[PDB]
Parts: sequence; structure tokens; C-alpha cells
Amino acid sequence: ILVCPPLRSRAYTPPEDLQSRLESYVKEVFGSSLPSNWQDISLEDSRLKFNLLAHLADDLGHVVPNSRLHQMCRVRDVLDFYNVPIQDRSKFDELSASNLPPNLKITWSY
Amino acid sequence: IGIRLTLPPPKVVDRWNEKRAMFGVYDNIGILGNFEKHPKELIRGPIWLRGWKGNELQRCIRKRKMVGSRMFADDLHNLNKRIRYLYKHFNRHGKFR
Amino acid sequence: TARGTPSRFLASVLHNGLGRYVQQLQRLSFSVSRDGASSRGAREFVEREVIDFARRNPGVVIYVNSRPCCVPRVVAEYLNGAVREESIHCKSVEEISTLVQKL
Amino acid sequence: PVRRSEKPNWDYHAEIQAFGHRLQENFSLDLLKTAFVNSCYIKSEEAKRQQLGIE
Amino acid sequence: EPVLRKVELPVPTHRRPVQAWVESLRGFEQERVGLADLHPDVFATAPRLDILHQVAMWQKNFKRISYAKTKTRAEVRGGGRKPWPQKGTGRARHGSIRSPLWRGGGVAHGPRGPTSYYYMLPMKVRALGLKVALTVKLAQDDLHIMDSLELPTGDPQYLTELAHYRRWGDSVLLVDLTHEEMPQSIVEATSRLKTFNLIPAVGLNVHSMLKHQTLVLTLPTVAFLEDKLLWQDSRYRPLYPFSLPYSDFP
Ligand SMILES: [Mg+2]
Ligand SMILES: [Mg+2]
Ligand SMILES: [Mg+2]
Ligand SMILES: [Mg+2]
Repeated sequence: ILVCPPLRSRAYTPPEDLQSRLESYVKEVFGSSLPSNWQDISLEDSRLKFNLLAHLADDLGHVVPNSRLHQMCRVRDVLDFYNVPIQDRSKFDELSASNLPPNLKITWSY
Repeated sequence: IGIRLTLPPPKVVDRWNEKRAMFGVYDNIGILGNFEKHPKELIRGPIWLRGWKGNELQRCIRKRKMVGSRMFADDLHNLNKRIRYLYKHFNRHGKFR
Repeated sequence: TARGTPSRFLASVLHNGLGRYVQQLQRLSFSVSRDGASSRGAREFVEREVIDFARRNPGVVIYVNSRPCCVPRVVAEYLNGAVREESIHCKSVEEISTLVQKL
Repeated sequence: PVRRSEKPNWDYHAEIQAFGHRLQENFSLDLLKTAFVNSCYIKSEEAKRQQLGIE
Repeated sequence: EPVLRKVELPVPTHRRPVQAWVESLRGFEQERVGLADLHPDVFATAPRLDILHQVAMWQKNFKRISYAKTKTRAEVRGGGRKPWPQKGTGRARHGSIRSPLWRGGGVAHGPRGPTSYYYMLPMKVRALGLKVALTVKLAQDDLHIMDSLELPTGDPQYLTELAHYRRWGDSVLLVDLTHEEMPQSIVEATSRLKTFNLIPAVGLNVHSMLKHQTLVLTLPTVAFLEDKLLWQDSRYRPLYPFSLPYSDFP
């Protein structure tokens, strides 16, 4: 009745208006003012930490793991974390995609 | 000639057995069960060695102490002779005295 | 023992040093395992140093098969038909690099 | 004994390029392929195709 | 609404607590339903693979009893008499058949009786091993915390699909509390699966946590584990076993 949603890739790439999107979601969650440093407000309050991170995950498809979730005390930490971009291609496929010399061939039994 | 000329039949092992998957469960039962039970009470085996390690002479002495009254006659004779021999060996023979 | 083993005289293959020196190594074929603790040195050798080796000498054809194996191997084939097979089982990356350079 | 082309590790284009590179010469690739083709090979291939009925 | 879980136990002055997502099994995509924090002393201790190996080897070896046994040169049938007297013929000296030098003789240094391998590590060491394994599971993105294990359908293929979609792994150890509040849905779903193992909190152990790829606890299980593992620190000498009253000890 709710069988088999398709799987999602782990590959991520940050957009170009990422700064503006983080700004907008920070205001929409906080309701506070900008004046000095919007990139320096803390997240000891787990409620707005949850809302900010869950909205970011819903928007961008990338969710902070628990090990990194421990060490996010400032919104600039999540700003740095969202400039990681990682790829979900197999090591085998990246070995192929690299600029292989014409005298090096790779076969596969998997 | 000593080697087999053929390969022995392939021995498959089910690592996700009931026993293999549940191994270790209810260990630490005293630590996180308010010490109502000791892990040594999860041990199954002979009556004279449950929660007890012991030597070989110690094992023989303990077996004759705890269960040596309902043993078979030849088995008990063997145990007595083994205890005698082990006493002599561990008390009179060897290096390091 | 010399009396219990064959012998030969010092020689070249096709008068190598007379005109142009030619690389006598023709092919290197690597059997390395996706999973398996014994193919870890070979795995990192393929990750890092196989590409640079191929770029360094282009007269050698290098194949990497990447098949399940308990013993990773390298097979060296030479212009005079000689075939040599070596075990890179549980060897460090430096060991494998020294081995392939020697080959 | 069998041909080296009939054995597992074989890529003909890579072999041709490595051959050309090893003697320190700059061959035309197509010209080298042409030099390595032989007439009897062509006759055997056309005989095989005509006996299998495949164009 | 969001579910936020704090730490009841006193976190020390430094060492701010660690965080983790709270998920659910009701929805197929119901991730990030809440947010929990975890005591640093339990979920962020030193790696301590030394202690992991110690506790794992103890779990393997303390309950083992080996029933292998041989017969010595006194328990083998016959052999009382001396064959072919000492000095006459040109044969080697022998005082008995059934000696270890003979075919069919006794074994000189074979296994003896049922042997036990019983020993106990200190309970502080074992609790440290438990904390260490939980810390490793959290640090390697192998720990998941749920509000409750509940399935709308209650069939094994649903749970397998959920694990595959959430990219947990192949072997999942689910932990609940008291073995009696385990819901019928997860009980029925897991009783058929092979690599999905449902255990109560009392049964959590280093060997099972290492054997299973992922660990899936609940919030009450997290609180229970935190309390039980923290009690080992800041505790007195025994002075008698802890199965006796000990006024503040339940
Ligand atoms: Mg006798
Ligand atoms: Mg004689
Ligand atoms: Mg005698
Ligand atoms: Mg015998």
C-alpha cells in the first residue's frame, strides 16, 4: 500500500544562492534581527536547532549526521558543512572516469 | 602417501544462526539488571564446574567432592587413581622447587 | 646448488644496448580483490601509483582485473615470450612498487 | 599453443599503441593496423562468413 | 510536533553533551522526527579498542566449557602385565602395552575431562566496554535512536525495505525495554528476519553490537543505558553484593 519508494543518491552539490537561502531560513525560524552577525548566532536551544537543520535537510536533500551534529554550535558551522560537496559514485566508476593512460585497462568481476 | 586426492566437501557456515545471532545476549545482566543475576549463572555444564576454573588436580578433587558419591564404580576408581597420580606429580616432580 | 640447478651464459635478448635500448617488459596483469585483507596493498597501489607507472613507461600494457581472490598477483610478460608471476599477497605499497619497478 | 589474442588479458588497440611507443617511433595507427593485416587472414574471414551465411 | 530529549543525569561542568537525530519506524520516510542529546561520558568516551577486545574476548571465553577428554595409560583397557620379559630377547624394554608409545595406548598429554574457562573482568571494566561500544557506534554513524519501534503493517519485508532505503546496513540490532512492552508489530516483523535482531535493553552486549552493523535504540533505552552505565562511576566500594538493600540502590 506504500511499497518501495525509489532510493536517493548521496551526491550533493551546494547551489549558488546558498548564502541567501541560509539567510532566509534563519530569519523564518528566528524572527529576530540581522544587525551585526547573522553568521554568528548560536544553537544551544535544541528546538530552533532542530527546526533550522530539518528545514535545511528538507530543502537541500542533505542531512547532517550525528557525529557532525554534535559539533554544530554556530550557524557558520553548518554553512561550512554545506560546502563539502561529496559524490556518491563508486570508486570503480571514478577510477574509470579519471584520465587513464591509453596503456591501462580495468576490467571488473562484480 | 598421506594427502587426500580430492577436495573435501565444501563446508557452509550459517553465520546468522539463531545461536550465532543471539550469542552474548543477556550477558551483562548483573551490570544492567540491578545485580539480581550474576553472569556466572548463565553457564550450563557439569555441576562441579559452573563458575569455577581450577587446575586439573583441582578439577579432579572438586569433581570427587561434589559428585563422587553418585559416580560409577570404575569411574570413581579411575578418579581416585588420577588424583593420587596428580598429587604425586604436582607435589614431587618437575623443575622449579 | 649449481650442480643441482640449470645454468646459462650472460646474454642480451636482441642486442639491446647496441642500437636503441628497448624496454623488455611487455605486460603487467594485476589480480586484485575488491574485498579482502590480503589485497589492501594492491588496492592502494592501484589507487595511487599504477597510473603514474603507466604514464612513466608507455611501452608496457597494464591490466587490472579486480576479481575475488585470496592471493592477489602480478604477472609480468616479456618481449621474448617469458612469463613471470609474482604474489603481492599481504604486501605494503612500497613493497609492491619496488616489485613492479624491479619487474 | 594458442594465440596471445585468444588469452584473457588482451586489448588490441592498447597493444598496438604500446608496440609503437616501445621502439620510440611515431607510427600512423591506421597504417600500422594495415601493416599487421594479412591476405590469408582476409580470405579465412570471408570464407567463414560465407559458410555461416552472415553478411 | 517536535520531540526534544535532554539528559536528566548531571553532565559535568565541561564536556557539553552530544546530539543525535530522533527517528521513527511508523512512516517509511519519517526521519528527523525530533532531536535528542546524549551524555558525553557514555556516548563520547575514548575509543578504547583495547577495552573492546578485552570485553569481546571475555564474552567469548568465560562461558566456554570444553568436554574433550582422552584416556591416559591407566584408563585404557588391559595393559596390566609386562610382555616379553626385560632382559631375554632382542626387543625394546616395555612394561605394559597401552603405554603412549604403543598403537592403542594411552595419550600422554591429551585433553583431560571437562575443562572450564571461567574468569570475570571487573564490572567497571565491562561497563567501560559497553560505554566504549556505544561511543564507537555513535562516532561511526552506526547508531540510530527512535522514539518507539512501531510499524503500521508489521511484516518483515517492510522493515527490510525501510532499512535498505535508510541505508542502515545489512545487520541491525534493535534494542527495546523490559521485553514486555515490545509491540506486536515489531515482534512479528523481526521474528522472521535473520539479520534483524530484537533484544531488550538488559541484553545489550559488546559482542552483539560488534556483530551487527547498526544499532537502533529507543529514547527510554537511551535513558536506561545512560543511568545504568553512569552508576558505575561515583559509586562506593561494594562492602557486600549489590543484590542486597543498599538504601538508595533500587
Ligand atoms: Mg592398570
Ligand atoms: Mg635386534
Ligand atoms: Mg612399568
Ligand atoms: Mg586409543
